[PDB]
Amino acid sequence: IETVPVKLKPGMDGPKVKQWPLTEEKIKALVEICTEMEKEGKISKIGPENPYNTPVFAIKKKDSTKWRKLVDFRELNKRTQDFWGIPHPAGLKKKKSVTVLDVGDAYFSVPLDEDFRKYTAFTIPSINNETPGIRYQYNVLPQGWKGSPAIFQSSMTKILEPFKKQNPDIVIYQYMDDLYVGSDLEIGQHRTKIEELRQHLLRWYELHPDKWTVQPIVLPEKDSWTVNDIQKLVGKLNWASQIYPGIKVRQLSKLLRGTKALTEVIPLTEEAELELAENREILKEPVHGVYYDPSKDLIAEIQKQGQGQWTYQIYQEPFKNLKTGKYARMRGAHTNDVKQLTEAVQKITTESIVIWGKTPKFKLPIQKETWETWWTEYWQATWIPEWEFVNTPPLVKLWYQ
Amino acid sequence: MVPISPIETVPVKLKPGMDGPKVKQWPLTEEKIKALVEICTEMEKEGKISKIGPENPYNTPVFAIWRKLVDFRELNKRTQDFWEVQLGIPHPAGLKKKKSVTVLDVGDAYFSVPLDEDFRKYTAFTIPSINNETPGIRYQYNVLPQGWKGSPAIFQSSMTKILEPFAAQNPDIVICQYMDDLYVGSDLEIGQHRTKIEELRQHLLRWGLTTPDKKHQKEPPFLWMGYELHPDKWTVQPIVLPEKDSWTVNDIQKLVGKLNWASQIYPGIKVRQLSKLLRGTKALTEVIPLTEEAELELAENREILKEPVHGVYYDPSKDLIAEIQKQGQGQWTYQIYQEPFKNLKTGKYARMRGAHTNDVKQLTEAVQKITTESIVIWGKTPKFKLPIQKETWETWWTEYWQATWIPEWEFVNTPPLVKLWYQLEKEPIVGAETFYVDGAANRETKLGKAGYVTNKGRQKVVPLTNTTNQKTELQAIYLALQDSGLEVNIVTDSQYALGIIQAQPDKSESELVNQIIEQLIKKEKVYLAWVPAHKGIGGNEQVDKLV
Ligand SMILES: COC(=O)Cc1cc(Oc2ccccc2OCCn2ccc(=O)[nH]c2=O)c(C)c2cc(C#N)ccc12
Repeated sequence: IETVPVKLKPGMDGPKVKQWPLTEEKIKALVEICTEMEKEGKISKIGPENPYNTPVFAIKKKDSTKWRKLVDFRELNKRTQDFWGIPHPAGLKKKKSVTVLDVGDAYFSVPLDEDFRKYTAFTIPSINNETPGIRYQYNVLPQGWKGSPAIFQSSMTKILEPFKKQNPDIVIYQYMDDLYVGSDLEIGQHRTKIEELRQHLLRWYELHPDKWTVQPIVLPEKDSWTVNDIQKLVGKLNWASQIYPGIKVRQLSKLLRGTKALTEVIPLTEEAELELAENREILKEPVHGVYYDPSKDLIAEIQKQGQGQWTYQIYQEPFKNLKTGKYARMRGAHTNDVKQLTEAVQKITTESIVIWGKTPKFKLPIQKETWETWWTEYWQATWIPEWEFVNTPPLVKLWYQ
Repeated sequence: MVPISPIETVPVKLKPGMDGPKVKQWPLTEEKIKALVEICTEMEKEGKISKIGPENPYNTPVFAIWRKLVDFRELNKRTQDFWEVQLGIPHPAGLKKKKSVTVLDVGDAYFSVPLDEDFRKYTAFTIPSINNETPGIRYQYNVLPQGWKGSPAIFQSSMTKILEPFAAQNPDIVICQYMDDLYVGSDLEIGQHRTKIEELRQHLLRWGLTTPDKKHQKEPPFLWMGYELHPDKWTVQPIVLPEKDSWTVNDIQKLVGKLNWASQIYPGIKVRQLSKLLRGTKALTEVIPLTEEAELELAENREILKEPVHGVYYDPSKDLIAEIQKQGQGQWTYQIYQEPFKNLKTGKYARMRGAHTNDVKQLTEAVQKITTESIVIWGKTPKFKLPIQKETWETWWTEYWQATWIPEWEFVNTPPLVKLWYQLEKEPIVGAETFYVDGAANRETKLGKAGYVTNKGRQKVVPLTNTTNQKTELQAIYLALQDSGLEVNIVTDSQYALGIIQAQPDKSESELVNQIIEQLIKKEKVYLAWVPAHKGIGGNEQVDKLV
């Protein structure tokens, strides 16, 4: 009910990001939504004296046919002054189950600083640039802006105070427009508790991190090895020697002495079996000197394995994986690689939000034009991470398979 | 007097930290001074400008060419940034046919919209005195000056705010704004249409805006931004390829301008060679002799541009189709239509700058471009007709290491077809010879060796001059492909070669890679295995090629 002064970083102007083209149905949905919001004072039309712009598009979240308005506040977020912080709940990832709630509506009841509103300007585009685009700016806290959870933090604390005092065993976290609630109850008791918290928030996504673990490097167990089998084993071991110090491959390479056919079976000498066993024992241990640095960026690499299978690694230093995983879920994307990749990016970003409380920078195995043409068609989250595009096929694809 | 409704002013500031312009007035002839005094006198009598005292410290130079020409370049440098709404003109192919279309040009466009009073002091300009024996006559603008940075944007936004209720209460007509002209279109009867045009002229007159009292001097066909707009069709303004004894750089850039512009409706326009002659020239007067490829391409262009071709307007009730054809050398051409032989528009796509490529990637990129253009123009993705079998695309995207996707499409058998030229095996081949390859080179003398040793005792080492490590690894694989049967396993330690071949190109810059591709196409089964170098892997003989 009282506006808090908000400014930008020193020496940085407002965001001036080009609005990309939208389909007719998305434009109509944004016109209807923005008309309804304008009738409610959440946004207001602006004149040509506002040179700033932030992209806007429309999505349809899970289990809903109603269109939702999504604003790509990435530039405004990186240009907005740093708000200060709450230490990340290191026990949120430890809890057995976590449920994600959309608390974006609660942001619209708090007015936005008057002098900052011109920086939230967005444009509903028109087909074929026939008529001018409909320009709006926000009067309240917008969804997607990083200052909205920072300003609403006090109000959220006051609303969640009785529930947190009532259940000290329930962990509550907040990131952007999302509220992550972790506990160890039963799925039914968890759903009833979530309905309790949602009506508690009213009068004012099953996720199980315990069923997630870090993945080790595994080697084949064979009774008969071919030349090709041993060659691949030596390649994977030489790759793993960049991560684990004690990996030794000379006794296995000793078997490849001589030009033999790739399909020829080779028996393992005793020294080779001993070497392979030592390498297994070394791989069973965790990585030496792997820590998290909050001042550094998180990097996520994704490899396409085929048959709807995808592998990923979150790290900060090369060969120092903080997390590794294998997303193979099939949900109406069997014939679309881009939809699979987008759901993978969303899931990995959610895991990163749970573990560290921030999103990683992705390295996507896709061409820039394809991804930038189709990724908004399958996006269902309220945040957007940063990404880059790898155009050279990495050799380490099958070593994560 | 009927009360004219006021137009809300747009608050305007200068850039942060900057001040208004202060430029010295130029000395003018007595004739020019008299002319400017008369013009400014009439304008003051109309209310566009006003006399100001000596307190105003800002000044902008003025000229007479009589007509007054105020040079606002300094104030434009010092004026804030505006939201320019004119970025990318509407494409004629996106318009929808209307039974009646009327044009209304607004007289005194900028000189009818008021300027922010707190900003008028920055528009000050002085008229010099005769012999400069008196202080010059000082004026400031009360309306949007023609040539000022914020005149088009403020004019457009004010006109939009005025036209909003009329467009709301008249959904059966469409209105379009462009500079000082409005285009209204409707499917009503000509009487009802002219009636609603009269209502629009009245509604604009309620704000003090004058429309053509005469019949509008613009009638079909309309010549607009290089386009011809007709009642039932559209095209480009006539494209004439001239006959030249010798072609210079400016003639070739004119030719590629006319061809690039004409390619959006004339199908099959190619510009690869004519624009290839401009590679790294940077000299406007340099005469470049035309290659025979460019002359034959120009002959095909003259054959396509022989007789006029037109495009139709958009019908939202019919499906939107886009058909693609390969033209060779990285050139692609596409037609977008809704009925056969009646194109909405056409275009082309040239491959990006790359060292390796294949046809499936280029076709994908072209599909993405066409998709973006269609969403811009029509607001929807068209259904595609592509020269590629369904099974080819399925093998490609299922085996490609990258994620890739094409929207809804169907196969059209219009050669040349896009195909996969080779597929590498997933597992080693039983009964096929195993070639262990390697290559090495000396960094100083540029001398190297490339060769292989096989499980059957076959060997080869070839010496090479003026080579590198990468060249000798590729050359080693090439030798293994040369001297092996229809099925072959190949073992290499070159991460470079594996990085090239796993990208699956069918055409490359390096003639060595192209030869490798030509060898792969002839094979039945090829399995390419990689091992680490210098790890004592027998068979992989690094010392055999370092002698
Ligand atoms: C922003 O406006 C545009 O760019 C589109 C635009 C639309 C326009 O006309 C229209 C106005 C409103 C709705 C549809 C319109 O064109 C439909 C297709 N068409 C076109 C011409 C014709 O006879 N008969 C037709 O059925 C006109 C007459 C324009 C005239 C000029 C000129 N000089 C420039 C642009 C124009």
